[PDB]
Amino acid sequence: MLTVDKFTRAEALQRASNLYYQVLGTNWEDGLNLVLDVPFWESELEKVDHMCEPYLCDDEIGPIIRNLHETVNCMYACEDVRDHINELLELSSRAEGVMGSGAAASEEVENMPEQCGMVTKAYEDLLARYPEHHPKIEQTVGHGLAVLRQLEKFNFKSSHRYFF
Amino acid sequence: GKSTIQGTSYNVVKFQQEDVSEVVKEVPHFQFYYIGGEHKDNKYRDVPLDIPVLTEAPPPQLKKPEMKFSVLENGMRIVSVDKQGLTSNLGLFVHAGSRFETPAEEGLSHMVECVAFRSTAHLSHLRTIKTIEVLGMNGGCQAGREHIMYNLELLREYMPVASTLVVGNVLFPRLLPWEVNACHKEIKKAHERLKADTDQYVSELLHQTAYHNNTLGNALLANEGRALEHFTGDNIREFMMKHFSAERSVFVGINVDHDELCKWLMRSFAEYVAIPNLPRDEAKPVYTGGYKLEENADMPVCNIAIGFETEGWNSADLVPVTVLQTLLGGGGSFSTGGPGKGMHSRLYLNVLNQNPNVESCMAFNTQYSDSGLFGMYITGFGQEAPRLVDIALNELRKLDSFTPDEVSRAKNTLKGNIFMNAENSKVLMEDIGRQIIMSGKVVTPEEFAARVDAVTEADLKKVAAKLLRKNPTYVVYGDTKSAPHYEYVRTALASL
Amino acid sequence: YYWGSTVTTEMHNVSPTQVTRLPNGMRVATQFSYTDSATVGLWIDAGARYETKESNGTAHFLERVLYLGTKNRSRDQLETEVENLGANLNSYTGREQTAFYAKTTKDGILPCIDILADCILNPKLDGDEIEKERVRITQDLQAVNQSYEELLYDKVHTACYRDCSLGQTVIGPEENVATIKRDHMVNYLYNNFTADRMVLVAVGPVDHAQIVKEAEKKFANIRPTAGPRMLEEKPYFCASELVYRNDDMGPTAHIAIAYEGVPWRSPDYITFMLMNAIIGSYDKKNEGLVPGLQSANRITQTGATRMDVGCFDYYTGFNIAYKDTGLFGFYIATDEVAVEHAVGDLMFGVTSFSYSLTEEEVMKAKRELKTNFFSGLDNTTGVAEDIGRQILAYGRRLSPAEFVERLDQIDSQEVQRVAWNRLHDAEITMTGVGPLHGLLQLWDLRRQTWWWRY
Amino acid sequence: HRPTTVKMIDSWRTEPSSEKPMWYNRFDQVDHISQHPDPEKTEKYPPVDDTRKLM
Amino acid sequence: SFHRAFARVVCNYNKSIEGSVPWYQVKREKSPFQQVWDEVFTPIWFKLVKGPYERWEYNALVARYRGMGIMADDAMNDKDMIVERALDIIPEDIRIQRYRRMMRGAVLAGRKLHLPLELQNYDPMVPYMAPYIEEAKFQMQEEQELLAYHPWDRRLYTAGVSGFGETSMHSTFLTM
Amino acid sequence: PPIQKPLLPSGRAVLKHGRSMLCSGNLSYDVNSTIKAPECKRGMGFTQFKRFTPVPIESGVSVGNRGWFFPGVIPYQGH
Amino acid sequence: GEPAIQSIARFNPDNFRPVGYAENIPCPDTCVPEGHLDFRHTRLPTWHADRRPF
Ligand SMILES: CCCCCCCCCCCCCCCCCC(=O)OC[C@H](COP(=O)([O-])OCC(O)COP(=O)([O-])OC[C@@H](COC(=O)CCCCCCCCCCCCCCCCC)OC(=O)CCCCCCCCCCCCCCCCC)OC(=O)CCCCCCCCCCCCCCCCC
Ligand SMILES: CCCCCCCCCCCCCCCCCC(=O)OC[C@H](COP(=O)([O-])OCC(O)COP(=O)([O-])OC[C@@H](COC(=O)CCCCCCCCCCCCCCCCC)OC(=O)CCCCCCCCCCCCCCCCC)OC(=O)CCCCCCCCCCCCCCCCC
Ligand SMILES: CCCCCCCCCCCCCCCCCC(=O)OC[C@H](COP(=O)([O-])OCC(O)COP(=O)([O-])OC[C@@H](COC(=O)CCCCCCCCCCCCCCCCC)OC(=O)CCCCCCCCCCCCCCCCC)OC(=O)CCCCCCCCCCCCCCCCC
Ligand SMILES: CCCCCCCCCCCCCCCCCC(=O)OC[C@H](COP(=O)([O-])OCC(O)COP(=O)([O-])OC[C@@H](COC(=O)CCCCCCCCCCCCCCCCC)OC(=O)CCCCCCCCCCCCCCCCC)OC(=O)CCCCCCCCCCCCCCCCC
Ligand SMILES: CCCCCCCCCCCCCCCCCC(=O)OC[C@H](COP(=O)([O-])OCC[N+](C)(C)C)OC(=O)CCCCCCCCCCCCCCCCC
Ligand SMILES: CCCCCCCCCCCCCCCCCC(=O)OC[C@H](COP(=O)([O-])OCC[N+](C)(C)C)OC(=O)CCCCCCCCCCCCCCCCC
Ligand SMILES: COC1=C(OC)C(=O)C(C/C=C(\C)CC/C=C(\C)CC/C=C(\C)CC/C=C(\C)CC/C=C(\C)CC/C=C(\C)CC/C=C(\C)CCC=C(C)C)=C(C)C1=O
Repeated sequence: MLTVDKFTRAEALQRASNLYYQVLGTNWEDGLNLVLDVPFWESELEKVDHMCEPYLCDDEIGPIIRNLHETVNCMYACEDVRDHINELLELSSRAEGVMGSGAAASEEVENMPEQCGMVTKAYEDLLARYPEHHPKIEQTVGHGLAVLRQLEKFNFKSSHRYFF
Repeated sequence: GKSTIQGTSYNVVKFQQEDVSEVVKEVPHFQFYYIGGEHKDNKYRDVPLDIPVLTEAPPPQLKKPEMKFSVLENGMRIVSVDKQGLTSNLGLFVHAGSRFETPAEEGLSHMVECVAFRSTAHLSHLRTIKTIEVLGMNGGCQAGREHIMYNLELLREYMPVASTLVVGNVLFPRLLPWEVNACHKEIKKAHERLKADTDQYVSELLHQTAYHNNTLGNALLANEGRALEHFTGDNIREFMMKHFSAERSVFVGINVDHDELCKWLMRSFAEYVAIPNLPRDEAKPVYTGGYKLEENADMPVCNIAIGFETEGWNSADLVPVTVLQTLLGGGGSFSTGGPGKGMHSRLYLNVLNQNPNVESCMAFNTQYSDSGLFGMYITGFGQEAPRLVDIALNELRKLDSFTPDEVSRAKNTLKGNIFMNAENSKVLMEDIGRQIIMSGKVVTPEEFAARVDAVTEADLKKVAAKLLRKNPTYVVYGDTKSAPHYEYVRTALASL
Repeated sequence: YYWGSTVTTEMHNVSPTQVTRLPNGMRVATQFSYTDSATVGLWIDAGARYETKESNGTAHFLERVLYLGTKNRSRDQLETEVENLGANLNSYTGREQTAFYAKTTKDGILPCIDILADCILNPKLDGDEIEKERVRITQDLQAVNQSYEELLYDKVHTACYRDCSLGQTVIGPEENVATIKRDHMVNYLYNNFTADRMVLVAVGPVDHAQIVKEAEKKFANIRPTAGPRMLEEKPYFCASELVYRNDDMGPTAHIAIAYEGVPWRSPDYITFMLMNAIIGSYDKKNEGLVPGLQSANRITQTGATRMDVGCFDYYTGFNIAYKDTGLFGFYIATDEVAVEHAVGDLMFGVTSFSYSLTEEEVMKAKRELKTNFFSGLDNTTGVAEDIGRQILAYGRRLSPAEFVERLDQIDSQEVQRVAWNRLHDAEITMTGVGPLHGLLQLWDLRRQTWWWRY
Repeated sequence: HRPTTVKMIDSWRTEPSSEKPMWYNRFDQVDHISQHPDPEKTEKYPPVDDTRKLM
Repeated sequence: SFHRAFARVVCNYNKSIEGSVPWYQVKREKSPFQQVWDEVFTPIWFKLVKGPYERWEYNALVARYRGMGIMADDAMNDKDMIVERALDIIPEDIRIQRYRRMMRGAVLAGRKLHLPLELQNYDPMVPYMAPYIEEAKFQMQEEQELLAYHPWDRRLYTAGVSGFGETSMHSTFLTM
Repeated sequence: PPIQKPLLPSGRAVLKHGRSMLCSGNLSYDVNSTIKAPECKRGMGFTQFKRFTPVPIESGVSVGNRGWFFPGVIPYQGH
Repeated sequence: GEPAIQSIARFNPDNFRPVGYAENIPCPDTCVPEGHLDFRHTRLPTWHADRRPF
């Protein structure tokens, strides 16, 4: 990164830890939270990586960096899958028509079960890929599947744990 | 096996006529110009190296390497081994070294090396060397006493290009007058390189003295005086027509698929005629012994070598004499070797540990097709020369008997050296090419290990006795003002 | 610009490196190869950096005396046993890493593990051996007995890292060498040679399970761990000059110029490897197939033309990485009167990375970087060094395929971004030996890191 | 050499020499340069007395 | 960034014309309009203007060469780089006579004399330099392509050379 | 990953004249070997600076001659 | 059927000379053809007077 600022390791540790908890504590389910904050996270994350570069082997800063990077990886992955689910739900809503009356109802999704099969497969991949972020995955993608399950009857492993 | 050549069976590769359009599809893809491009940010710019980034790697396919032998219809033999490494080592060996020169042809073998990778029928000098450079390949040519080698080291995906460039040196080189005249510079550089390596320079003095003015005594390097008269494209072409032929050439490839290597080599000779094979005068070396005292005013140290003739690589004494070299071993003060690095060889125990004035003592052993040299090389300060020779002579008189422990240690160290030297690919390439040129056969490292285990003390005594009956060759280099005379050495060894 | 992927099917056809952590914390890494010879050793995280100022030089002393007898064996018995196996015990000690390995035949793999374990765990640091080695080390310590490349390598660290232990030399100061005793070495063994810092690397016709079983048996009594290393700030790079002006050592002058580099695990490390390859190396006495006047390397080509004679008798780039810092620069050996042209040309070349680097030069450099790296992995000892050094540096071994994948992403634009951020208008350190009237002040050379043009 | 330039380009209107030689394209080829005739020892054309009789 | 878009356009275009046959190597038939022009203008123009003018100039040139006793290829100036590179490689026997002819010509021209008519019966348009001019052009084209395909950056006004490309020291006014 | 070889490849034959893989000793530590591991008298690391070309440096030897001068002739102002 | 090395050797540029080179190219023996004035005609008689004073 192009910068002339200098930070001590104590300052670098504080910045990295603050960003790590800011991302993990944020509610990823609300789309607007990621839209508004991600631009701020990226700017900070660029600074944190630059100042923490000499401490990637440090016994304290090192683990924080690995968790921070892993959390950002999971945030983008969960957002992408849940973003697709939102599109499917929005398509279903518009197919209802005006006032849910069908007055100007649009064309329905003809391959809804296929989409449900595709989304659930992606959901399983997240769980295997990010074993330490299940609470966040269930918050965004797991809850999204439950909403879809109301529209269409499909089977996924955790369906019974969502009262289905 | 479809053809047996000089004791080895090869698979015959048939020439095939292929349209140039079809082959062009198979040439490796590369560019010299990058006129524009599609911009793409480094996706791993924020990923530390400790985090793996590659996923879904195909499972590896491991095969035990095996040496395979093939031959073209023009008579060029192809030997390759695929160790599944990522860098190839292509080598072209031609049975035309300095030993085949007549006195009027002095230095022509070295001249051929100097004009290597110059203009060919289908490529310019500049285009050849820029292609080698852009593709990240290294290599060169080296002319020896019995063979001349062209070698390239490259990423294996570019093998089709490299094989073509090497072959062009012997298929259709344009020995243009002005290009050849630009190679006169290399003669002075070659002398400087040789004289810098004191061990090699003394080795050349040995061979010139050991074989007086005949095959193995011909100077390796051309002189820069009267030899330049025939340093001409026409003279070089006449020399190549005498000796360079597909029947005397072997192509060696390490870490290359054999079928691909054979296919591309076949396509290179498909529509062209190689130099025809003609009989040549092949005379056995004449060993005379003798001595030479070469002063080097700058050096204060004295390098002494005493050598004896050996029957050579094709004899049954190859392994016993090699075991004798490891038993005596040697070493030097310069280095401080740890365990297993010759600290208990006979020369190290009997010379270096007991004579603080000895700077270094070693046993050398050069092997060629039908002759070789074995002896001791000892160095020290100039004024010490009379004592250095006495030490060397005393060791030569102790080769009458060997203890069982020494024989076993020598055999085990030799086997370790064989296996450890083999794992180097450039070494394996040069070993295979030299063996086929010398003998027409390849003895694998494991087969040499079996021979080493069969060497007994009786064999060592017999081989040593034969060596000591030859007229010694006595070379002194550096500060020679105190060395003993040749007759002193001969009388000392006359008793044996 | 992106020109495609250079990964091939052959890159995937390599035996996997299996790494397991023993209960004590020692990592055991092995790769099978179809060879009749093997290399087994212990790559330990230790070195001069982790020594204190008073004890500097103990690690080097220990390395030299470790193989000179053990409690169970003797120097003659140990040397005899290794020779009977047809093997050779080797070792080295650096600022941050140390290794004790044996090149052996197939039958000697397990016997060599025993010998190496005995030397590391039960060293018999006899006083007589120590005193003889003190004489040898003292002679080695003399500058007259060191090469000029070795001197400059140490002086680059002394000048660049004045505030931290990386500035210490491995051999140590003569005052410490004079005073080191068995107790110093015994303490260093206890504190630094612990299981958590050791990796047992076996390359050859080896089975991972068998090596692991032998390792657990022979290294059972090793100290499991030592206290965590002190937490320290980023090593401060001091822009300084340390020049030994000697007009009584002949015509050649030796100069080394350094920039602050990057640590091993930096995302930019591979970019710095490529920049090191672009700088390349040249020798007037080994020009290669392409002459300097027609070289693709821009630094080499412009240099060869200077004054119709050439201003570089020898030069090489260097890229040195440590856990939290690195050094990037070039080393020159050139005629006295040529030094101003030589340093000016090699600095103009590094500054060009920030402004005008062609795709052609990058792509050539990628191929010659890959050739150097892959050819180094040809023999077992080359593989073993790679496994051990990488696991210590990264905690894992990067595959050839992964290295190529990451290198594919790096292009002229990426080199330009990294150079603009880190090397453009950057601070430099200059070090030298020999006749250096032509060498200018540090500030004058530090102004060549940026251009008025563009 | 001093700053210098050659017109080594790909014209849009003029063909290269390989395509259309501008010289009289009849040469004699030998195997070695020594096989060429020697002009000094070679008889030239018979001298003329009138400028209108020149070849 | 617009430069990135421009770079992609250049790359795609050039990739789409690789291996194109040069205009001169195409078998081209004249259009029905150029054929008419060649049928009418060209014959009359050759008969009345081009033919006579160019014969008049050519015959004068042959006479000038014969008066100096030189060949046409002698007249080439070695300030042209192709000529200089060709002259490096010409064989000695050709070189000796070329020098002698050129020296005689300058003496004749300087003293305002002409070669005796006894020595003028030769064809001055024999192309003896052609093999070497073609070799020199090949050598120069290889160097142009493999070594001069980009405007290179070098340190300026150092070692007697401007750094803008020339290779001889003190060969410009600003390098005195 | 670490680089274990100099940036300038040797390009020469590893084996010396007349010496084979069998009779060359151990190329890992033999004095005459061209690929022997250097001894770390002062420690590991300096091989990154080291010049592996065995020929000693000849200061000021010309490599920038394009054929414009004969050996021993001193150019004057480049001409 | 010629060895490629021999075939490419013939096409050396030194092996091509224009038809009629030996019968046309002038071979001057002097830069002063017969009939032209030179020092042998302008030398003054040996009995001449000193020309330095004038
Ligand atoms: C309301 C009004 C508004 C007006 C707005 C006007 C805006 C104008 C914007 C202009 C912007 C600037 C342009 C500058 C370009 C610079 C290019 C350059 O330097 O390139 C060097 C570059 C160097 O290349 P190189 O590789 O180093 O060398 C190439 C080799 O030499 C060999 O290359 P090769 O073998 O591949 O050949 C390529 C070929 C390619 O050639 C072409 O394609 C060019 C063709 C040009 C044809 C022009 C014909 C004009 C005819 C007008 C007819 C009017 C009819 C009216 C009818 C009325 C009916 C009622 O070239 C040739 O054959 C030779 C070219 C010779 C060029 C000579 C240059 C002279 C310039 C000055 C001339 C005028 C001054 C005297 C008169 C002034 C007073 C009147 O040259 C080239 O590549 C060739 C380019 C040649 C360009 C010439 C253009 C001339 C245009 C004249 C316009 C006249 C207008 C008249 C109007 C009349 C109306 C009634
Ligand atoms: C025929 C087929 C069809 C044809 C279709 C043609 C298609 C093209 C036309 C359409 C073009 C659309 C352009 C879209 C632009 C997008 C804009 C945008 O979103 O921004 C992203 C865009 C790119 O962002 P990025 O992705 O980060 O890339 C950065 C690079 O700039 C990226 O650039 P680069 O790296 O690629 O480098 C090239 C760079 C730079 O390229 C150049 O500058 C080309 C230079 C070539 C040499 C020119 C020599 C001079 C020639 C003069 C000729 C005069 C002839 C007159 C003839 C008269 C008689 C007829 O180009 C640009 O910066 C793009 C320019 C975009 C348009 C805005 C500027 C246009 C010129 C306006 C001039 C107005 C003059 C008024 C005069 C009034 C007189 C009274 O932002 C910019 O950089 C654009 C602005 C550039 C600076 C313009 C000047 C700004 C002035 C601000 C004044 C502030 C005053 C404050 C006062 C405060 C007092 C308290
Ligand atoms: C209605 C309103 C309208 C408004 C419109 C507004 C329009 C605004 C227009 C703005 C100006 C546009 C000018 C465009 C020109 C394009 C020419 C072209 O096609 O060039 C291709 C051409 C390439 O030709 P080539 O045949 O392919 O290869 C060339 C070589 O043979 C072999 O090439 P090579 O690549 O193999 O050789 C390597 C070497 C080749 O190097 C060269 O070619 C350099 C040649 C020597 C340059 C130095 C000459 C000596 C000094 C002359 C000045 C003396 C007095 C100065 C002080 C006076 C104080 C009272 O290349 C390099 O070194 C690459 C990097 C070069 C840049 C280095 C930067 C540091 C030095 C700074 C000076 C150079 C800056 C770039 C050029 C600027 C052009 C204007 O390149 C050049 O022309 C090179 C530049 C030479 C001209 C420099 C002129 C400087 C300004 C003088 C005052 C002018 C006043 C007159 C009016 C000005 C306005 C028009
Ligand atoms: C429709 C409207 C049209 C309008 C038309 C007008 C258009 C406007 C533009 C006109 C001007 C164009 C300028 C072109 C610049 C070219 C730059 C360049 O490439 O230079 C290198 C280039 C050499 O090429 P190269 O060899 O390839 O370069 C490689 C080497 O590195 C090169 O290096 P090199 O060393 O070999 O060559 C360098 C060369 C470059 O120089 C030149 O060749 C001359 C260039 C500049 C020309 C003069 C410009 C004058 C205009 C500005 C002044 C206007 C004042 C107005 C005031 C009004 C007030 C009311 O020589 C020098 O540098 C000599 C420097 C000598 C300085 C001596 C100073 C005195 C001693 C020191 C100080 C005093 C002592 C200390 C005292 C202390 C007291 C205590 O130069 C040339 O070859 C060209 C020279 C110029 C030829 C004529 C150009 C004609 C332009 C066409 C239009 C003409 C229209 C008709 C005009 C009629 C007027 C009455
Ligand atoms: C309406 C029509 C408008 C037409 C506009 C036309 C404008 C034409 C303007 C021409 C200006 C030319 C400037 C060239 C500068 C020198 C060449 C150069 O860049 O050299 C690179 C070279 C090469 O640099 P380098 O990049 O190799 O640097 C290597 C390392 N260092 C930086 C340490 C040298 O620079 C030099 O070596 C020269 C010294 C620096 C010169 C800096 C600029 C001088 C500015 C003068 C001050 C007074 C200005 C007053 C103006 C007032 C406003 C009117
Ligand atoms: C109803 C009647 C309709 C008539 C239509 C008009 C027809 C006229 C066509 C001829 C003139 C225009 C094309 C000239 C081509 C040669 C120039 C060229 O290629 O340059 C070489 C070089 C390009 O070289 P290069 O780098 O491509 O290399 C090619 C090199 N050779 C030729 C050797 C193969 O040009 C340049 O360097 C840049 C030129 C920039 C653009 C210049 C201006 C172009 C014209 C703009 C319009 C102005 C006139 C009209 C305005 C209104 C008038 C009232
Ligand atoms: C789609 O379902 C819905 C949601 O999702 C469930 C919502 O969340 C929400 C909550 C959202 C909000 C509060 C956001 C703000 C919403 C607003 C402002 C309302 C948006 C909805 C609308 C404006 C309704 C869309 C427009 C219409 C239905 C048109 C209304 C006019 C109508 C029906 C008149 C047309 C009548 C005809 C064409 C008949 C013509 C008669 C003849 C020709 C007879 C002629 C006779 C003779 C004699 C000649 C709503 C309101 C919703 O409807």
